[PDB]
This record gives sequence, structure tokens and C-alpha cells, in this order.
Amino acid sequence: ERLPITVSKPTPYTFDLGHLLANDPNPLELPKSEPLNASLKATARDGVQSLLNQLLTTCPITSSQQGVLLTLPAPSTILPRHKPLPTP
Amino acid sequence: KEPQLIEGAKRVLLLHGSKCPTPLHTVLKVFHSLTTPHSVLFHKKNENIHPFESTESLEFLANKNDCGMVIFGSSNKKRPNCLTIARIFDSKVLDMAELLLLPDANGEGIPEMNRLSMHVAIGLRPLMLFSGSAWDDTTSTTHTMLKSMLVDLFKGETSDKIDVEGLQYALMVGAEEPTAGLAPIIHLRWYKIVTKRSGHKLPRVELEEIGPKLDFKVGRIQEAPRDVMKEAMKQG
Repeated sequence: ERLPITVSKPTPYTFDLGHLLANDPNPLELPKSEPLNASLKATARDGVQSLLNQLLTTCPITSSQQGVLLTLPAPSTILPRHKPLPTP
Repeated sequence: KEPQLIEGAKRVLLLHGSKCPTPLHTVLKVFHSLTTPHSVLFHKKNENIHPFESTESLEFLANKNDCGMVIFGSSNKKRPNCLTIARIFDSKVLDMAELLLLPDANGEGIPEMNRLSMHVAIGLRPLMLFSGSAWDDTTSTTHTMLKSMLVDLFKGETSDKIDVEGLQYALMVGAEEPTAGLAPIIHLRWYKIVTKRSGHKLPRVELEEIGPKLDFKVGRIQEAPRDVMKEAMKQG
């Protein structure tokens, strides 16, 4: 009720929760008045806030003896294979 | 060893060239730790290996260790502190990229480490954040390749389930907004995630800086033949 859990930027974040991934397409803000690591840390904090919000909000949660588990959607970012698709 | 319909974690080979400097070795060690248990660290002082001259020996070591990815440290006058990332498809190199390690913020350097942090379990899946507009540019083949490679490198073993307790750390790969005439720069930073109560049902996120703080300048790129690439992109 007093500290914001929402981040807003001109361009919205995108997500690939299957890879636990978030994209912040907004320009990387690196002000000269501030140390690099601080700016990077701020951007990162915003992005991880967004990513965690998305994970907790949009994923199915299952609580059991196996623990508290998020169900992740299949990875949307397609990556190259190591070995060719097997002989059928 | 034989083709599988669903491949597991892409195995990673980490090795280095002649007289590779200490920061690069630290990077190789940390990367080795982050890709545990599906990585291989070769401590040989390898010489005569020059990937952009020939990927043959590279392919040999990678295939002999059944690795789909190779991280090769090297250094010379023209290209100092060079980290070469190469992917292997069908026993040959698919695509390749150079990342040249930039000097520290100014005068601390890169501390010697063998792992990311004592506050982070070895082999945990990272949260990943790609910040900057370059990652969203479909015409920048460099950033497309780098994003693909980095996700491929650090995704570990993907699964449709994850414990809420496993969400402990994040990797940010920030692409500096590019300028004409200059090679693109990227920043890699790791953070321990600390969640505080915020009043809302969603927790407030704060970060703790952890691990090495890496700044890279992109060097040479070797793209994959569209034939080979589209063959590699086919999902079963």
C-alpha cells in the first residue's frame, strides 16, 4: 500500500516465461551523472520486478508435498538443436 | 550420444588459448560453475587454436566431449581478453561470436572467483533480463545471435515446473544504445533477488549485486548458412 510493485515505461515488457525471461525493449538508461553499476542495477530491478510479477500472476501455482511450484508455459524463443532430429 | 527428440541442457565446453589473462580465467571458471553439471572445463594451455581461421580443432574437442556450445578464451595484441562463443550443430560449428572483455569501472578489476556467489546454489536456473532496444531490432543480426546464444548458454535444463524458492538470482544482459561508427557494447550483471512485503499481494523486488561485472565489446561474427541454420531450427 506504500511501495510500488508496478513498473511503467513507454514500451511494455515482453516475456518468455518458459526460459524465465523478460525483455525490456526501452532504451538502456545510462546517465553520466550516475555510476554505471547503479543505473544497470536500477534497470535490472525494474525488469526483475516485472518478470516476477508476470510469473506470479500468470502462471498456475500448485502447492503440495512436492512444494510450491509454478507451471511454466512452453519456451517461446526457439533455439537451435545440438544434433539433428532423430531417425524415425 | 545418439539423437534425442527432446534434448536436455546443451552441454558446454570451456577452454582457453595461449597465455590467457586472469580475468578471462575467472570468467571461464564462473561460466563453468553456472552451467554445472553439464559443462566441461579444460585446463590445457591450448595453442594453435584460432576459430576464425579454422573451427576444426574446436569441433574436435567439442564433439569429443559431446558439447553443443564452446566458450574459448584467448588474448593477443589485436584482440585482447577475447571470449569466443561458438555453437555446434551436427558435429560442426553453427554460428560464432567474439566478445572482448572491457576494463573495469576503473581500478578495482575483476575479483578472482570460482563461482557466482555463496548465496546462490550451484546449477540453479537464472531469471533472465535483456534490456535495451537492440534486442528488439530484428535487423541487427549481431544482437539476435548473441541473445540466442546467451539464452542457449544459461537456460540450463528447461522444465514446465519451478519451485518459487528457486527464483533466487537474475542475469541482466543490457545492450548499450548503439551509435554510428562504434562496435556494440553489452553488459552482463548478476543479482541476488531479495523480496520485501509491499502491502500488495505481489512482493517488492530489490537486488544485491553478485558475481563478476562483465563489460563486452562485440568483435567478429560468423553467421550460419541459412541451409544449416534452418535445418538446426527444426523442432520435433
